[PDB]
Amino acid sequence: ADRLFPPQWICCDIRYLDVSILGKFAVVMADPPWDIHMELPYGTLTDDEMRRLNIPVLQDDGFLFLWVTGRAMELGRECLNLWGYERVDEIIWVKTNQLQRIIRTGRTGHWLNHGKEHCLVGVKGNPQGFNQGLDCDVIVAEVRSTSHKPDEIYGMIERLSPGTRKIELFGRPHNVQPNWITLGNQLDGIHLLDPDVVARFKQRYPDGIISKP
Amino acid sequence: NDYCQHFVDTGHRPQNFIRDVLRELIRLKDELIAKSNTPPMYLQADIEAFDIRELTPKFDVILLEPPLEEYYREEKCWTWDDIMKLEIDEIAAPRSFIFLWCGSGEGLDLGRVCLRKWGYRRCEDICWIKTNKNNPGKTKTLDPKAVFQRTKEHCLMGIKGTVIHANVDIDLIITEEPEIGNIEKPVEIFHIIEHFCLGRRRLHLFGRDSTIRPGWLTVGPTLTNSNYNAETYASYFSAPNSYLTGCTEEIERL
Ligand SMILES: C[C@@H](n1cc(-c2cncc(N3CCCC3)n2)nn1)n1ccc(N2CCC[C@@H](NCC3CC3)C2)cc1=O
Ligand SMILES: [Ca+2]
Ligand SMILES: [Ca+2]
Ligand SMILES: [Ca+2]
Repeated sequence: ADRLFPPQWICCDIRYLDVSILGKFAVVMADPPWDIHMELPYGTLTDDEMRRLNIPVLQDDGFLFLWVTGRAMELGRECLNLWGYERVDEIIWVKTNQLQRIIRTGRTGHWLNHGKEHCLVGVKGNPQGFNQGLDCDVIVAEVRSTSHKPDEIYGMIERLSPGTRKIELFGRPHNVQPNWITLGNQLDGIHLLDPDVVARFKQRYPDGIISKP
Repeated sequence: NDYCQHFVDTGHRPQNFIRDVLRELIRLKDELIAKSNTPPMYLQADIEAFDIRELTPKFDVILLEPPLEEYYREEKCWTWDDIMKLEIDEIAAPRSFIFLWCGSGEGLDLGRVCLRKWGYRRCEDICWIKTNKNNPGKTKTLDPKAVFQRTKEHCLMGIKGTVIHANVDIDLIITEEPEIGNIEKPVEIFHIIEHFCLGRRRLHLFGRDSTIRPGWLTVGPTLTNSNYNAETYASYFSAPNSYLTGCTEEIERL
């Protein structure tokens, strides 16, 4: 519970990285660029690319936090079950300004203005020694330019599972944190300190290049 | 800064700190809804025994509020097995909407299965966020699978068929947590549904004396009285009134 191992990351295409080298994690979080069936300014993963992510190698016992929007409320549930998780909670983030007023955005496809972002919580295996029920399932927090999601999620996760190793998929550089390894394609090279992980990484990627396998 | 830490520290839920909880439109529109509304109609019916097909004509909007066990935690409760077996597709218009109260547990998954079983696609997820301003110093017994204290309920919106009448509402209702054993849902859900101007044939399944409302047919086991007549009800939607959205002028006669 004391442990505060410094931030580590890997710039990669998460479709191609061999995540078996990273070992096992108490908590996985992912914020995927879901294919939400529209022209977008960023690259998305196809439904099949999301299904094929090797999430099952990342944990034996623990929790998955999976951000979902639009049709991914249903696809994320499919992925979660396919990867061997049961959904046991759903966090909502109410997006506010500096004055705790809701920021309300409208898609042309939609009946309602949207005030929130959803995060599915999955469980795999027999997690022991987590602190369930410290936090509640509603986050009220300000939109930031450097992150897609509020930093409050990292505090909720730490209180739930203090000192355990954690992994983030589709993280930005602002998201790197103690006890976390961050994966994403906007990160700046590779930064690894865990001797177990540094060994396995050298041994898998001796010429430090992560190509289409 | 951090309302999550603050909740851990004090027991005040982050939603307690949301503020503000232009629109001379809404006067003119809540007015047209009020003028187009059918007289309230209601029927006592044990929905497990009762043949749902007796409810005609086919509905533009269905609000479905089955009494989940999780609402009562402080016999007549419905499981997701029971709910999924309801013949909702038999009474829904080919173009129509459903609003299903799913709770905060397994309903968030099983309610989506139900929507697709009945032929709808889930198009909105409306969250009822409950504040604890009046009593921050109470501690709910956690559901065994729960990771977090649950402080909201979800009402899923479904659509079947194809996609003076705009869109101002948000997918959030914020109210104080009701007293123990008060199972009522916020009346704000009716406001959201009526504001969509989806048609005038509106069914509330598992409604109660307390939820009866102009413009709605209420059907439920606890109703003390009934006024429902299928022929009278059908006559509200007879020509020239068949295609009204419920947000326009009543059509003039002599
Ligand atoms: C940071 C970035 N991102 C993308 C990737 C990444 C990694 N590996 C592959 C990859 N591909 C994208 C094209 C195919 C391969 N993309 N790694 N990091 N990213 C993350 C999330 C994201 N989105 C879309 C915007 C809203 C976000 N969710 C907001 C919710 C959490 C509150 C998800 C867009 C995005 O570009
Ligand atoms: Ca525990
Ligand atoms: Ca029953
Ligand atoms: Ca659906």
